[PDB]
Amino acid sequence: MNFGSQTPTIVVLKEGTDASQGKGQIISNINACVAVQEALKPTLGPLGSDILIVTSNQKTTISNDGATILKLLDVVHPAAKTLVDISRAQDAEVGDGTTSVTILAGELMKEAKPFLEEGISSHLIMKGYRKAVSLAVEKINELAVDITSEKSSGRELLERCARTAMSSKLIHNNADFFVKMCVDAVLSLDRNDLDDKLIGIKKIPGGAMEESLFINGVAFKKTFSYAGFEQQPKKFNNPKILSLNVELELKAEKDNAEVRVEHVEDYQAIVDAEWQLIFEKLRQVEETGANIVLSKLPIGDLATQFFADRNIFCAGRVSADDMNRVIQAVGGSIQSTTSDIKPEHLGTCALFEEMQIGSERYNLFQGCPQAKTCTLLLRGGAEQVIAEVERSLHDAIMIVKRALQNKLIVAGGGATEMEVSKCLRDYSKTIAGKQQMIINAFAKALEVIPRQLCENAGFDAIEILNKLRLAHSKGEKWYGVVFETENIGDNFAKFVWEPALVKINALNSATEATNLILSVDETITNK
Amino acid sequence: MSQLFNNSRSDTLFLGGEKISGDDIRNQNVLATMAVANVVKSSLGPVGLDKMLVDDIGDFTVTNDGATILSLLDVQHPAGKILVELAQQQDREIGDGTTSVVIIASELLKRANELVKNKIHPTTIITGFRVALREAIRFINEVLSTSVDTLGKETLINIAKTSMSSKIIGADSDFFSNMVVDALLAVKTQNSKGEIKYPVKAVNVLKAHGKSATESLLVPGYALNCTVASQAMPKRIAGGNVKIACLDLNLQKARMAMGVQINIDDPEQLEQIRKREAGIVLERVKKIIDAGAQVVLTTKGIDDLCLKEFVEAKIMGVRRCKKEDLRRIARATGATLVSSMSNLEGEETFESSYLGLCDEVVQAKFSDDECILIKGTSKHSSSSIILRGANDYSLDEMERSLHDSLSVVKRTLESGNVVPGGGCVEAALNIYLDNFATTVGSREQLAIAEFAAALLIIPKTLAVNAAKDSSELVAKLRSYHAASQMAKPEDVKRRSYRNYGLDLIRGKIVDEIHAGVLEPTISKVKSLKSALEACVAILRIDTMITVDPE
Amino acid sequence: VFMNASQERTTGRQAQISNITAAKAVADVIRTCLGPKAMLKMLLDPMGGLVLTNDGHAILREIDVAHPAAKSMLELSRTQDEEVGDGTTTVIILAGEILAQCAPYLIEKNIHPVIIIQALKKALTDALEVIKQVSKPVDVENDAAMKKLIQASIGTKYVIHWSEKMCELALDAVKTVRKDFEIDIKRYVRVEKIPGGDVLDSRVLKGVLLNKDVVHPKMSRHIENPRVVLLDCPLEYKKGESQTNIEIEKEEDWNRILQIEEEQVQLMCEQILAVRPTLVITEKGVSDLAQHYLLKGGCSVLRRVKKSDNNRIARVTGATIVNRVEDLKESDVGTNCGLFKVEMIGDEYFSFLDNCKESGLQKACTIMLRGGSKDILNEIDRNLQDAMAVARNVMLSPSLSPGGGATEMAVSVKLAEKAKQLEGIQQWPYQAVADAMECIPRTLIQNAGGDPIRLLSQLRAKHAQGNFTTGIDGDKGKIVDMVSYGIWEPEVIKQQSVKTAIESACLLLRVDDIVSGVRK
Amino acid sequence: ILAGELLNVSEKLISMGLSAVEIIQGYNMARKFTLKELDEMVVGEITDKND
Repeated sequence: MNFGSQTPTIVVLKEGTDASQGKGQIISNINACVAVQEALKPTLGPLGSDILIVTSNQKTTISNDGATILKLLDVVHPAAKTLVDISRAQDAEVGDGTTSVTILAGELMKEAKPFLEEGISSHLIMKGYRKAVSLAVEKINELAVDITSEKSSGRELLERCARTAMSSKLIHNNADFFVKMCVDAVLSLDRNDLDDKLIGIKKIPGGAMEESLFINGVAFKKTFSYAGFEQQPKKFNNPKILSLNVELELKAEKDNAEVRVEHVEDYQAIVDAEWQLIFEKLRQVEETGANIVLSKLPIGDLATQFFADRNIFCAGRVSADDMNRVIQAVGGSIQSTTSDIKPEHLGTCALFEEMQIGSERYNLFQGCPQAKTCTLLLRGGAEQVIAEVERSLHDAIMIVKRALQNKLIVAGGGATEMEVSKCLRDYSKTIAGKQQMIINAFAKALEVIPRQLCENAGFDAIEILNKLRLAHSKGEKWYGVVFETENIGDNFAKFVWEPALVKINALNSATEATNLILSVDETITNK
Repeated sequence: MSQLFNNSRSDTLFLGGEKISGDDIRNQNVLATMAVANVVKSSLGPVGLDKMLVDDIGDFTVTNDGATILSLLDVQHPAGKILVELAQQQDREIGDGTTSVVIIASELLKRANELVKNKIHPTTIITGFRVALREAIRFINEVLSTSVDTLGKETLINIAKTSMSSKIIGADSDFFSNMVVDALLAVKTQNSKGEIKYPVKAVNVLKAHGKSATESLLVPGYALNCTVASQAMPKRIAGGNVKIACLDLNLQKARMAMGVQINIDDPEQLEQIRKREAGIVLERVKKIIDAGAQVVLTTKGIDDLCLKEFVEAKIMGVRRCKKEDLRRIARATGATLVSSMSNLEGEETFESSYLGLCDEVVQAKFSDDECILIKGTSKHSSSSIILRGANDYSLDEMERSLHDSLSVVKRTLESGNVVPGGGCVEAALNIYLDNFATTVGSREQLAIAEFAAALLIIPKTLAVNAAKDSSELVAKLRSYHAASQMAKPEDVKRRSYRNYGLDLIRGKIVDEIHAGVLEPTISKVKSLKSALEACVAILRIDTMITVDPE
Repeated sequence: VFMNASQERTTGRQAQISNITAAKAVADVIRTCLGPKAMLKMLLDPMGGLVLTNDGHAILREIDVAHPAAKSMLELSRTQDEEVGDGTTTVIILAGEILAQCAPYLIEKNIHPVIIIQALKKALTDALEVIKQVSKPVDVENDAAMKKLIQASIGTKYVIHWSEKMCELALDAVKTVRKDFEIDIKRYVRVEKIPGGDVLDSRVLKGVLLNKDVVHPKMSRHIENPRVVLLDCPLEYKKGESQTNIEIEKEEDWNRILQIEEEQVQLMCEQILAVRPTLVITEKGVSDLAQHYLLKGGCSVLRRVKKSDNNRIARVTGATIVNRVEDLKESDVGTNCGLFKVEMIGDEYFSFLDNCKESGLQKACTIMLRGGSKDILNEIDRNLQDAMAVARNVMLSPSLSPGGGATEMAVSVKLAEKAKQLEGIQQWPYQAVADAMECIPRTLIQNAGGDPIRLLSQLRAKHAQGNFTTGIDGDKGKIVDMVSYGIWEPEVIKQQSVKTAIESACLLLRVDDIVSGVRK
Repeated sequence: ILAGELLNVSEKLISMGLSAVEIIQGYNMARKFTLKELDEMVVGEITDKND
């Protein structure tokens, strides 16, 4: 009945598919998250250390926060990708504490290791975390004090919160000059609409970081500078800024138009006709009195030759992201028809000057009190320092960005995690069940953030935690570790503050990331 | 848990393999520890299950003993050989607690490695383990229970059933209990001027597969595995006072010493010289036959030349056997082992004092194998156990199952004090060390507190293999033991608890005294000492250096 | 990497499932080897021979199965053969079904194996009592009762056509080896085979059949009363343990060396002639010089004899092996030899030694077999070893168990009744044993071509009311009673089938993980 | 899950010698009786489907 010879057995899954089930698969999934956590443990804290990573393209990138670190390396194991998602979600939503979220998400899996070795299946373990995360969020809202109760100034509120994010970065020593920049950057933006594209920082090789400047204007850099450049004055008093979406060229990007002329005399007319069509759009610009011409598309030679005698500056090939940043500060908006240009669409400013830095020339708009945008020009010796400070100021502006929407004073530097953990231990004593050991392990897992603070500082973490639990016995809040005085104390007197969106999202992301992997007891990988 | 390997530095160069330093060594030590630990976790406890290993030749080995499993595993990791040799040291000295000492020493390394990252120094961690161990031994002496008001051998019967658990003989442990107790009491001897000691392996283990394991017969005497030289010899000796001759002298045609070269100038001498070569051997066997020896044991093979006189005289011949087996035959029957036959005088002679005495010597055929059953010894009693099973692989497990039961009973009669088993001591040592170190405190309090929870791996592992709820049983063991530690020795109640718990069969907390599960105090001691030295040696290693072979 | 380990580790419930599936495939191959209608299985060995038999023992022995659990089923074949020799196929089929039928759980119920093992020990004890109650003792001195008992193992073999002749060969072979309790052994039974001939012409002849012709033409090939004397030493000149190294000074000494070698052998021949033996058997080679002085006195010389044949010759003629020629006496000379003759067959010569048949040592005998080829001889020899082993159980154990699948079904009925009375957590493993016992009589129906649904339904109903002897008919596939069926089987065969199958199942249930290729 | 267990419960049916022809007729007649008994067990009849 058989076809012939012998017939081997057919494997259910495709040959080469790795599939394993049981308690051994979850331990392998947790060890994948712990191994990734080992790299981000020393990075936590103002004394944390940077990580140097080189990809397969030999592109050097240095980032202290765990959001970009996980983007450089290509993650394979599925459970290790969970720590990458919480780092990118924390970066896009807030951007602060992206490393602390990974530390908390991996510590919950570490505290669940002795529970999985017991007879408790992972379904009952997730119930304790889902119950404890609901009470931990309510504790943060009760510890938040409104800033308007003391009737303080709104400018000094954003300054103390910005200096907190400057820690662990290269700005900590230079934060005197640098914090005064980003604080003034968010005030230029509208309180109703806050944008991260308008605060975009250009990378300028060379220079010093303390030589940076902050001006409400913008800089579109430069591309070509066609014939007629370097003759025009680069310093203007009160120029009229004009922007054009139409391209100025002589038969360049326009589609091919077949021209058939049956006469010799009529051929002379079509030659001079193109000269009249190009100079007609150029004449209508001079009638408006615009001293600055900007365009997204390239600018022809005859254009710049026309404005060369009139000193009017013209620079094309500007990116769309930069032009959208210019149209906000210049008032009226781009008109792509030269005949439809009206006087109210032109811009202005108190001073305009073009200076060269790092062998590169930049047009800087100055004296714009009504400008709703801002620019940041950063310098440095290494090109990696520029990318680090740019990402340092990026996460720093996000602190004052989220602070204007909701103003809440929340402790930081290990002060919040120790207060919430004790409130969970008093609630766990009345459970009298399996959740009693899980909540006590959840409260102990929240202590991991103060761990790396003392470990990276050189002091022992055993004596500090012993002094905390004795101090937290009586009612206390904001009480935490202080690196400068070397003694632990009240952080409220230290003025260091942190927004509420950092601590609330860190607890919800760590619990969501932990319950996702613990609910998977089998991993199947094809190919 | 080690990723990215390590960056090789050119300023640091050494011949052979690269040198790895830092926390990577202690992470690989625990990783190599959990590899051999997870193998013996499923084999622990009556609800545990053993594992199988293939020898690549098609033969396998099925055994529940953690020593044999680790012995068959050759570990290339330098620190991994410590736990492998720890199991071979455990069964050789005490003979019990082989699986437990591997799991205890594994948890000591997992918790201490997590403490090293806490910045506490390893020597402080080691100091915390040694100070807590000194007080833990004092607590073991307080919980000792001397056997009193017991009927007969029930004390040794209930203790022997504990070692029989977790192994294939656990279901038959009711029948095998009386065989093990009576086996070590028959080999009872005297040494050290009044001290009672027992021989190891003295009980012969014969493998015959057939019938059932519950029908295994206990022979009131020693049994030897050998085949008869000549099939014409009688296999059964009738009548009492059977004489057994234990001799190391083979009867064979033998060459003269190599330092001798025979040179003869006459052909007539070839007849007498060739005949005398066989005649010299005849003088030794002639005086033995005239003594009336029924059975003659010989260490080396015997040629058919001297086997002729054994048939006419109705003497049973014997051929090569184990040298250590013939010693206990002569001691039991009263014979004296003779390595070389000689007398103080320069003349050869044979004395009747070299012959043994017994009731009978019979050869019984079990399946296709034939063995000699010697019953009713005179000078000293002996015993033997013939194990029966479905296949020879089950008999290989029953041998180690029987050998482990002999070591537990051997240590029971040496020290009358015993402790309750089944996770009762591990749960009692936890709470005793919780109140401990609270007075000293300071930094050493954390290292000692982790040592108390390190002993909790034994009772928690037992509940996992039973497919039951572990947190329900562990919470009960901590409930009864905690509140009773402060009891004052009057008004009773109180300490009547805490002496029992963790019954895997019924999943309930029941009294271990009425259950019968007990463990000798010798198995508990020296188990934590050997597990400590295995933990101290591995924890103190900061850097591992590997040299490539030449 | 670490040690020798990992690769693909099978853990969890799939490790026990792989042990159940692999062990179940062992009984599926010989599943058609049970019953009187059972087929045959041809095996191909690496040596180039051929093994064709229906016995599960020889089938599972030559087949090479590589698997940790499946090899344990191969070892169960020699358990039934060496202890008894009958029922090797029944044990493998039963033990293969028990593992699947008694423990499908832990895939669903998640029952711990030891909990099942505790129920198997109580089920084995109750199964033995059921067999003892349904077993009716039979007289061992009845020749007519032993003939129908030997035909039990014959009914499933090819020799059933000769079963009338086969029972004559097996009864006289076991009765002769039996020594007066009544302990016998097959080491003295000769398996020697004769190629060609008629099966009806084959008969058991007392004595030892030698393949060697007489050495000298003047040796008498016909002797009325042969006298046999066994010699272990060779008749040649013994060189000695040490070198002689004769130093010959004069030319007359060298000729004396070669002259004594003729006289020294002659001296050993004169001592043999004292008892004037008619037939002299030497274990080692013999010189052509010694045969002359033995021929002058009437002695007969033979080729060197293996040690195995020397023990059987001493039992037939009552002779005692005498190594030393000088110690040879008339008391050790064998007597009462019926006939000595040599018949011509093209392959080899054959020497016959007949016993005078008229307590002492057990007598030895050889079984002559005339087949159609060389492989047919090996098949009947395995059939005789299975048929003669049945007579050994009835002599040691006069109890007689029901056959034809009635023993296994009688246990299944009693286990189902006590399963509801026991209750507890062990009711499922205890009741599942009755389902594995009814698979053996179910195989008899599948091989006969009947409907197992309707036959087994009426078999269980008629078992309680009718009698305990009701069983399945092999040829007709109907419901018959073993009383009128005329064939029965000893209890030792049924006891070894129940004990070995259950004790082996408990070993595979305790397996947790499997690691292959650790080291040698 | 249901279709996988219907093949698992048939492991005993085929082992008893029951042909696959009569097995199909066993599940077909049992499926028709199952659908007819599901209507009498419904206490949750609701005409709203709005609130």
